[PDB]
Amino acid sequence: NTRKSVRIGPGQTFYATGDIIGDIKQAHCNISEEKWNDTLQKVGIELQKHFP
Amino acid sequence: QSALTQPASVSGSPGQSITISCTGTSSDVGSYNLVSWYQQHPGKAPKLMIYEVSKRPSGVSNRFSGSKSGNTASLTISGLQAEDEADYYCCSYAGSSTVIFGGGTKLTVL
Amino acid sequence: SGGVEEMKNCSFNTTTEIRDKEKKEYALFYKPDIVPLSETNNTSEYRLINCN
Amino acid sequence: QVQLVQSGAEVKKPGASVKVSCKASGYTFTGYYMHWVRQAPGQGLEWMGWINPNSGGTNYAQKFQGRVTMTRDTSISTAYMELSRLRSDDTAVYYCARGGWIGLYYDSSGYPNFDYWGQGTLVTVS
Ligand SMILES: *[C@@H]1O[C@H](CO)[C@@H](O[C@@H]2O[C@H](CO)[C@@H](O[C@@H]3O[C@H](CO[C@H]4O[C@H](CO[C@H]5O[C@H](CO)[C@@H](O)[C@H](O)[C@@H]5O)[C@@H](O)[C@H](O[C@H]5O[C@H](CO)[C@@H](O)[C@H](O)[C@@H]5O)[C@@H]4O)[C@@H](O)[C@H](O[C@H]4O[C@H](CO)[C@@H](O)[C@H](O)[C@@H]4O[C@H]4O[C@H](CO)[C@@H](O)[C@H](O)[C@@H]4O)[C@@H]3O)[C@H](O)[C@H]2NC(C)=O)[C@H](O)[C@H]1NC(C)=O
Ligand SMILES: *[C@@H]1O[C@H](CO)[C@@H](O[C@@H]2O[C@H](CO)[C@@H](O[C@@H]3O[C@H](CO)[C@@H](O)[C@H](O)[C@@H]3O)[C@H](O)[C@H]2NC(C)=O)[C@H](O)[C@H]1NC(C)=O
Ligand SMILES: *[C@@H]1O[C@H](CO)[C@@H](O[C@@H]2O[C@H](CO)[C@@H](O)[C@H](O)[C@H]2NC(C)=O)[C@H](O)[C@H]1NC(C)=O
Ligand SMILES: *[C@@H]1O[C@H](CO)[C@@H](O)[C@H](O)[C@H]1NC(C)=O
Repeated sequence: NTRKSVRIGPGQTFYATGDIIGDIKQAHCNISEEKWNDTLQKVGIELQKHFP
Repeated sequence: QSALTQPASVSGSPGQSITISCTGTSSDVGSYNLVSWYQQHPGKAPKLMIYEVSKRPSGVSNRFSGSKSGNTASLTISGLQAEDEADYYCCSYAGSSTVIFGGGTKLTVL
Repeated sequence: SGGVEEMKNCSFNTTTEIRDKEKKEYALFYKPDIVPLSETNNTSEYRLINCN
Repeated sequence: QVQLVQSGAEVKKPGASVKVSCKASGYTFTGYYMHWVRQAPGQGLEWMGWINPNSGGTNYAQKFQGRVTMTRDTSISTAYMELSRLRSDDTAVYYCARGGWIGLYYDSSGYPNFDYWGQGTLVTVS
């Protein structure tokens, strides 16, 4: 939701998490599949130059 | 954040197109494109006509069409018959997981 | 709302702008920020992870 | 196929509480949202807050907070409503409807895509 503002001391402000509006969902990160696969395969074919 | 602004009623002769519209608040309709249209027959449960501003559901004739322009949202029907004796309702997202409906447009055939 | 499962509520008391008086406040801290103070078997005396 | 059945018509006194049930059959009940609406006779429909039958999460609309509680039960697969402190205009017809898909990665709460409905419950007060 928001930066709920708690006041501490003579003028110090501490910002925290207030409510949550909406439902709860998970935090994800998305990578494309085939781009990752052939980039990984290119690293593989460039890594067999050192290991025979 | 009251109900969406909707006309009172419209009258339509059979066999001609008619357009009905809602207007609202830019924070509700003018930002999110999650606008749907429902219709009601007197006595039974309502039935859905459109999901998005224009993306067709299943089990419905290819006759309704929806459009969104800024604040305004509109439904056009073409070649209307007497089987559409229903009243129409807007349905919109509003933020904070709240849904705002509309007033209602009674449709009378001739 | 009874179904978050990653963030706790964690109400506490704190010093206001007057250092004599204290007030009751709340937040929503994330779960890895928080460790239990094991002075008993009660799972309600939680604390912040940086406090030692 | 699919069914959304509810209880029969009820009459009540003001200041009481009313319980409305909505049972879903024919599909996996814990995989979709449920939104409820209320229609006074003569005027239009009116939204009420949704329910998440997986984790029991609740959100309610404005001018309803405090006097409505919404629960679910996955063993009988039925959503319950307890509404206390009735008032004179609450003589109405109550519907339950199926919402969007529980996506686990995107917020599909307020998506206004109601496909299947119940038969309606008549609640009268005097
Ligand atoms: C990061 O990446 C991740 C990658 O996963 C992203 O997450 C993904 O985000 C998208 C958002 O667009 C989600 O898409 C949504 O998926 C749902 C679920 O669809 C599946 O289930 C359908 C139900 O059928 C099953 O379930 C019943 C339950 O009992 C069983 O009995 C059945 O046997 C089935 O098992 C099923 O119909 C779906 O199949 C359809 O899609 C596939 C695609 O591969 C086609 O081949 C099929 O032919 C078929 O068309 C699928 O298996 C969808 O339902 C959502 O679509 C609805 O919502 C849209 C937006 O609201 C709307 O525009 C659509 O038209 C559609 O509308 C529906 O609305 C109502 C919902 O009930 C109904 O009226 C009706 O069903 C109607 O169809 C949507 O597409 C992904 O699920 C999600 N991935 C995961 C794993 O969760 C993430 O977004 C990325 N992050 C970003 C971009 O930031
Ligand atoms: C994600 O969370 C934020 C939390 O702030 C939501 O923002 C809030 O959205 C509501 C919409 O109902 C805003 O209310 C409106 O405020 C304007 C202010 O002029 C008022 O004119 C309207 O009548 C209405 O009350 C609210 O202000 C806004 N919060 C802030 C700080 O601006 C946001 O909507 C959430 N996202 C989604 C997709 O729901
Ligand atoms: C300060 O507190 C932290 C939090 O409890 C301590 O970290 C734990 O220490 C125990 C004992 O060694 C380990 O078994 C745990 O795995 C540690 N982590 C957690 C998350 O509990 C830490 O030891 C404390 N003392 C210091 C830093 O001197
Ligand atoms: C915090 O302070 C309030 C008032 O000063 C007091 O009632 C309460 O017992 C304190 N402790 C906790 C854990 O809330």
